[PDB]
Order: sequence, then C-alpha cells, then structure tokens
Amino acid sequence: DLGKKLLEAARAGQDDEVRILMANGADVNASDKAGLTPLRLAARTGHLEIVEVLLKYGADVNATDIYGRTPLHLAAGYGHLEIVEVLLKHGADVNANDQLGDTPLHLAAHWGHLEIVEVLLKYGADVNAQDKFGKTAFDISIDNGNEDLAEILQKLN
DNA sequence: AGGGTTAGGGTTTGGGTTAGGG
Ligand code: NA
Ligand code: NA
Ligand code: NA
Repeated sequence: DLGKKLLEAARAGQDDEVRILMANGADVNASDKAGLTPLRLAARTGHLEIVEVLLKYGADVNATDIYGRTPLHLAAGYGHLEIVEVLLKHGADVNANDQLGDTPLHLAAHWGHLEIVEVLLKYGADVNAQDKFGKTAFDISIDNGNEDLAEILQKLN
C-alpha cells in the first residue's frame, strides 16, 4: 500500500516518510483519485521540500489530473511562489492548458498572485493566451479590479 | 451536508458529476 502511504505523506508534509517510501520503491507518480499525483497534492498544499524530493525521485513535473491541471497550475493558483519557481526550473510547461482552457497565468491572475504572474512571464508564459471565455490574464485583471496586475500586464500587451 | 482555483477543512457524516474520509 505504498502509493496510498506516499500520497498521504506528500499532502501531509512528512518529508522523512516520503523519502523512506521512495527508498522502498513507491511509485512517485502514484494516483488513487482524480489523477492526483503526490507532486500535484504537494504543489497545491504548499509543501516545497516534498515537491523537491519528488522531483529528485523522477516525478512527472507535467502530470495532469482529471481537470487537465499540472502541478504548476495548482502552485500558481494557490499562491506558492517558491514551488512555482522549482517546478519551472525543473521543466514545468509554463503554457499548459487545462480542460477548462486555463493556463497557470490565468489562475495566478484570477487569484491575485502578482509575483507568480511575473515569474511565469519571466519563464515564457503567453500573455495573449485566451481561456474558454476568450479572456486573457489582462481581461481577468480588469474584471477583478486588480490595478496592480493590470499595470504589470498592460506593460507587456 | 455542502461547496469547491475540490482531493482538506470548518462543530458534525458520508455525496458527487469522478467521488473517501476526521
Ligand atoms: Na467534503
Ligand atoms: Na470532497
Ligand atoms: Na466534510
């Protein structure tokens, strides 16, 4: 039952137990529900060290869940800058589209994570990428009344 | 129970559309 144990340790932030389970042959890309992998759970929850351990053990940086979301989508939307940075330096697809049409930049924009927006752009995020409703991150900033984010994105339009 | 950038967390317990458990 090592997959179940790994998923739990990764979401719960038990880095020691993650390392032990990986040493015992746990599948780094194990999934029990909704295509959720340990890296995706750790990235959404904010567990940086576990993200680092899983990547070192070969975790698929671009694994997708039931909604087509990659770990970078979750880290970007849930405001985990350092995880966003580690994922990107390890090959995360900055322009990955989920099944809702969103890129990580769309999620960072929707949730007001300016530093993440800037890091994504630094790593090549498509500023003109449109979601399912044909909206760009800039459009989202205007809809949400985010003056600071609109200022960052206006400078790049 | 119910919602959800949902997969835990808010007294408390099992739903779901894919669909378990303090
Ligand atoms: Na629930
Ligand atoms: Na649930
Ligand atoms: Na609950």
